[PDB]
Amino acid sequence: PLKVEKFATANRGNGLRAVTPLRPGELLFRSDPLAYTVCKGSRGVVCDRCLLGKEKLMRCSQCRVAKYCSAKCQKKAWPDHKRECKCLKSCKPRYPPDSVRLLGRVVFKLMDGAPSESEKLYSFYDLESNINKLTEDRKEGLRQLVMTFQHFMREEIQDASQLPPAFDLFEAFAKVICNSFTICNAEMQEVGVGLYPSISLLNHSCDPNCSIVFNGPHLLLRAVRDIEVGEELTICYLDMLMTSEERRKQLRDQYCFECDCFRCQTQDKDADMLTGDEQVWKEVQESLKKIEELKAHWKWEQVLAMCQAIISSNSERLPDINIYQLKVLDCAMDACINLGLLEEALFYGTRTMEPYRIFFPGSHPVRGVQVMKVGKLQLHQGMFPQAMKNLRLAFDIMRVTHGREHSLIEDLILLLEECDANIRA
Ligand SMILES: O=C(Nc1ccccc1)OC[C@@H](CN1CCCCC1)OC(=O)Nc1ccccc1
Ligand SMILES: C[S@@+](CC[C@H](N)C(=O)[O-])C[C@H]1O[C@@H](n2cnc3c(N)ncnc32)[C@H](O)[C@@H]1O
Ligand SMILES: [Zn+2]
Ligand SMILES: [Zn+2]
Ligand SMILES: [Zn+2]
Repeated sequence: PLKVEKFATANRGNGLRAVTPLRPGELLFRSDPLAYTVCKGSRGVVCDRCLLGKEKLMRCSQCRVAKYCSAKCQKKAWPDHKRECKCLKSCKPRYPPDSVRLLGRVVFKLMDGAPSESEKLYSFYDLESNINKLTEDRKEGLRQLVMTFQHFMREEIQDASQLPPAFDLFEAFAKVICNSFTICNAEMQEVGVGLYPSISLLNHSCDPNCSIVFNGPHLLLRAVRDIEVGEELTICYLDMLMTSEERRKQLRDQYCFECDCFRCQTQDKDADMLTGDEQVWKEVQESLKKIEELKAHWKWEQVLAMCQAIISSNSERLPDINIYQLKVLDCAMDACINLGLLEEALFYGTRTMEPYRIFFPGSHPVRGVQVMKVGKLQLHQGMFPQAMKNLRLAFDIMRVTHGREHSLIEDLILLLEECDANIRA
């Protein structure tokens, strides 16, 4: 009972196409991960199982690496965790890269788990490796990952008899490179990485007709515009706040392809993204390397101090449509929200609104969430007509990008009903 099918494309490998016309908001596929793990920066901040941020988390007894919010989460995680637990115990004080911990979970799921529904349309065995396009530099990095894997997993995997038949570690890490999904929480904070082999049939577009969203580790795939019969389904692999040049480099380095899409041919939005003084935004782009690192580790006080030094600098400033200024405004808004500084969060949040409209066209889940945050801030401060306007805009977007199957849509409906009741009274 599916509206999509695998097919062989003319020049981008296998892909997914619609077998019937699709309309905005239509759910096309949903999947738990084949395997997933919390990311470096969120380890110890979010529960290893449900990926939610809780202040009280309990370490697993044996390895004291995995953390859980509840007995329920520890129990539901134990099948995925039992064999890596001894390895993490084996390997402390060292912690292995996310990709190595992820592939460990793949190998254990394929060795010990029932066939996974995440592989319904496409399996880990099927995934693109791009090995004949990897540079010598990439291949050397892959060889280091293999040896790191062999080290980390020695307590549980000694020889090939404990790997799937004809399982090649080098090809396996090559697949992880170009098929890994970044798992975001409801607030669009990156909290994990996973493999979803059926979803990995989707080729990329800088102007996609589909979008994915995460509800915990669970993934929803939705159409975000009208799609004709037989049309290829695409998602955007990349953050929207990137120039065509930046997209080219990342698509080359990680995915081994050159994008022929119409936005890349025309450098669509590049000029407006880079307005302001070049010397100023080069420095902000540098500072953002540390700001985003701090944010990935949830160090909100330090994020905020670094952002304020830019937003309210004594030296030259950038227009809010400059993508690097815009990223700074967004980091500062999220830090204020997490620190309970709601007046400041709203000031930064409202400044992001018009640039987000430009740079996230149509229905994009990231703009839907940003608008909902600004609406919620306005609601908590008693600005009801303005909050209502933004909450309704968020719903117009998120009914398409998130849908009834995403728990966040229920929370938005509650905010809509509360803010409406405040206006009616
Ligand atoms: O209150 C805040 N932050 C917050 C506060 C004021 C203004 C803007 C944001 O976080 C609480 C957290 C816990 N939920 C409490 C209510 C239902 C159960 C879960 O959910 C969220 O609101 N996050 C969220 C996610 C996406 C978009 C907007 C907000
Ligand atoms: C997640 S996989 C998508 C499915 C892939 N086509 C396959 O056959 O398995 C990502 C890989 O698909 C290819 N690809 C994805 N989007 C592309 C595009 N827009 N143009 C050319 N190749 C693309 C690249 O090889 C990339 O590394
Ligand atoms: Zn949990
Ligand atoms: Zn453990
Ligand atoms: Zn493109």
